[PDB]
Amino acid sequence: TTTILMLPWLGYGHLSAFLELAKSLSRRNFHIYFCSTSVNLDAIKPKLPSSFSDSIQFVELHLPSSPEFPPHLHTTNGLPPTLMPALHQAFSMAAQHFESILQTLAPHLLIYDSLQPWAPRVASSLKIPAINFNTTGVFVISQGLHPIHYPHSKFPFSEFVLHNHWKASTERTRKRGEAFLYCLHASCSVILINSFRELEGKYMDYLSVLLNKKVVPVGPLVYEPNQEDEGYSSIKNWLDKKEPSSTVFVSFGSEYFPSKEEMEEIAHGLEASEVNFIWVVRFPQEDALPKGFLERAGERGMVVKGWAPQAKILKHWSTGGFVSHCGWNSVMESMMFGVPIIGVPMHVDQPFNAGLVEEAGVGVEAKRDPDGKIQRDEVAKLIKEVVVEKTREDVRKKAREMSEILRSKGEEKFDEMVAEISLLLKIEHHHH
Amino acid sequence: TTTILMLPWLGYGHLSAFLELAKSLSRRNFHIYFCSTSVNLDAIKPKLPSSFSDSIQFVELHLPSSPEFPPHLHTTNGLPPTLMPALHQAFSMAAQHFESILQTLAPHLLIYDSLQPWAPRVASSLKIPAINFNTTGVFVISQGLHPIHYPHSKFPFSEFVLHNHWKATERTRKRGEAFLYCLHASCSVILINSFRELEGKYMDYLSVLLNKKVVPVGPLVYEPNEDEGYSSIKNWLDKKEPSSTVFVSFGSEYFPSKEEMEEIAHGLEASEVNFIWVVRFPQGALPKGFLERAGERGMVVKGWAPQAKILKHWSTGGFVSHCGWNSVMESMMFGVPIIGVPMHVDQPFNAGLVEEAGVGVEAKRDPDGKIQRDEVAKLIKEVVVEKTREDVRKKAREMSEILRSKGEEKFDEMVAEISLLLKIEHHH
Ligand SMILES: O=c1ccn([C@@H]2O[C@H](COP(=O)(O)OP(=O)(O)O)[C@@H](O)[C@H]2O)c(=O)[nH]1
Ligand SMILES: O=c1ccn([C@@H]2O[C@H](COP(=O)(O)OP(=O)(O)O)[C@@H](O)[C@H]2O)c(=O)[nH]1
Repeated sequence: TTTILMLPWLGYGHLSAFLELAKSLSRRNFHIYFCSTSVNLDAIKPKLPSSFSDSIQFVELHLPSSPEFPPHLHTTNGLPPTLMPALHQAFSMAAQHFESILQTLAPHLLIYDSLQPWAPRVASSLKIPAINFNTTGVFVISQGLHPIHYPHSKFPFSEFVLHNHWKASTERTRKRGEAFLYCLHASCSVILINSFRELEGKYMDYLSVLLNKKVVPVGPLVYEPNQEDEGYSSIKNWLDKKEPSSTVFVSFGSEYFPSKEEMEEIAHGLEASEVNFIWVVRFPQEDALPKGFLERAGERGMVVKGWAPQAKILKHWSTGGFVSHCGWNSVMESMMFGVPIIGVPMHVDQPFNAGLVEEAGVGVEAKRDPDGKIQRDEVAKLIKEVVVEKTREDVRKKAREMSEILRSKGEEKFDEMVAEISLLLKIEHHHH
Repeated sequence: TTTILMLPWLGYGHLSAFLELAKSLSRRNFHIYFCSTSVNLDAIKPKLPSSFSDSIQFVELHLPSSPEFPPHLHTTNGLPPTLMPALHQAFSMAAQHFESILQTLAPHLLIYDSLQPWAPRVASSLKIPAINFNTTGVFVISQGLHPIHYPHSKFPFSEFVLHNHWKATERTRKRGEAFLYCLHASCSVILINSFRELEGKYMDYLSVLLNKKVVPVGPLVYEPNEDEGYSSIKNWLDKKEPSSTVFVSFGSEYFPSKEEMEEIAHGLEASEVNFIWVVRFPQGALPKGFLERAGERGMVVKGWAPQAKILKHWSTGGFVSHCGWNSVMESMMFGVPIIGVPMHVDQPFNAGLVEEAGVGVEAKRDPDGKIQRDEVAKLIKEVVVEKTREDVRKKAREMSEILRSKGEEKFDEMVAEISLLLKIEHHH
């Protein structure tokens, strides 16, 4: 009877994190209007069981469309990188439809993602409380805000150094302005963040000071797969043949297409390691591999095209490593399932995520050269040490300990969020 | 706000399972009146975080008391077996106070344990829906109800055979309960503290046996955060090698005989395993040189121990248990193989369940029904000291992984059933 409209950013990782939060809120008696573009809603629907049909309603947000930019392309998932400016521009023009949705549905609360300036603002003009759910980690945000207040001083609690490659406009201009966003309401005085104290507790305390905001951990939000084959049955038979802890899963996410040069280094490092591997290779919605590489690999390697059951593969006992771009959800999934990460970060928050994995001791990062390039030798050495020869038992011990901590978490994970939301509603009700 | 009054039986294990269910219900916006005797309410209160103070309220049930049978004895936890007659009798006399509580609180729903026949009768008189929560396993009940309808036919899905020792007032009441009638939505469904991976077939059979919907809510395992008592135990365990130590406990309601204790002690000593043994005495023992010989390998804790914390310690590789249900659930959740030494009541069935599942082993009693030191020593060496029963250790890890993987969906079926029955019975 208390309704919440949830608005993820367009992007599969954001959609997944919001959906898991939606399920918890639905179980706690909130009615959820889960709002996204049709293609994203369709992509995420397999993960919502029929049990939620009454409580979580999928609500379509309409973006401007054209015959060459139809609604199927209204997502970052597999989007050609050049079409990305159109996606932000079309999303920029979806505010009027969003306003119509809010006026009609009249939700008691809005939970919104961090790439929609208009979303809280539209909610505000209709006197609807709104709260920010940040689907990614704490470490990156605190590192972003720390220079503002301390241009000369050292970042506390970490020895991480950003590589010069990442250290080196319209979105950047937008992000900087967002650092100085004001708050005169209860709803904007707290944020929900998809992390947990055993990994980021010090950073969460620091972030709250930097923001003057309550920081509520609600994570990690890891989707647990069930018993349609998206190729698992074929893959499960292949994995069953392998030795325990002998295989690496290779993925670079739902939004990034590695360069021909980058994938050459990844493939050569994979071949030199002599590891088993399942590599998901994607093309905008082999010809990108070194010649003879898949033949030289033979049955040691399997390439899955387009999409793979990532969570299921990570849970298989043959999997001993995750060569990953270190997108937050993949990092959270690997930690939940106890698979050590061999980090190959690409852009955005991923280098920060790789550093976090490295200090925690659960995984390792393949360092780039001074010119910012992937190194096949570094890729080969880490897979040999972590997976093939298992000379990094410290990393494997830390990963298992971390998994046990994460598995140990129960429904208390959401208690602080529930208490804050109830306060939010009671306060804003009086001031309308 | 929908209000539920929960009435566990007076055993600590029943209190623990009810409290975990109460937390699940509280998080789903039900107000909980948690009702039991003062001694029991005080006993479990440390496991209830302060955040639940608003949503879970402890409501005292008064049993008749005398100077020699004071309220601190109104529990089966540590009770002298010679006072069980008095405990059951006083419990029966508390029915009038229960009615006064229900009349005042007027809960929307009563969740009652399967040991209090007056509780559903008081509830029916006050027009309060009441649903049965069974804290223990499915297997024992289906095993109890199968001969009624199928004499001359063996139990359909198990190769378990009860030992003669166990085949050799309460039973009279229990037998009548098998035929109790249901004419209401509240009695048409029962919540049980189990999970289909271990008892799925038995649940389906029990549903037919009872003509009732069986809703699994388990396993309900308390995950821990004396408080300083662990500090001494943790230091000792930290010196041990990984998976080198057995925890030994026989529960809150049974005191093994001197002969039983000696067989267990000699089995431990011969095995040469590291061990933590909780030895307790009734409210208000070992071979002569046992501890001296054991030395650093052996530690005895008196009265009560932090079972869950010890079981999660990496040094712990085995649990010698009496096989009470909650202890079995905890061992499976934490991946510790059970070395079963069942004593009485439902424990033999639970031990048989553990063995067939493959997560643990059962120490067999001799033809006269006695504990055998040789059997105890053999199993511990096979499972803990010399890990030759790797099939058992593998199955235990798999089971813990299954249990740890379970999430909030565990309670969806219960919540739907409660919603339905309340709406149905409201109309009448
Ligand atoms: O072949 C694939 C690729 C990705 N994923 C899932 O898609 C999400 C990716 O989110 P993440 O934050 O890891 O990275 P992003 O795509 O946002 O860069 C994760 O849940 C992955 O498990 C998947 O199931 N199969
Ligand atoms: O020294 C002890 C003995 C028991 N327990 C707890 O008490 C419960 C035992 O319940 P069970 O159903 O296994 O046996 P019962 O006492 O009912 O026979 C479990 O939570 C144990 O972890 C404990 O904490 N410390």
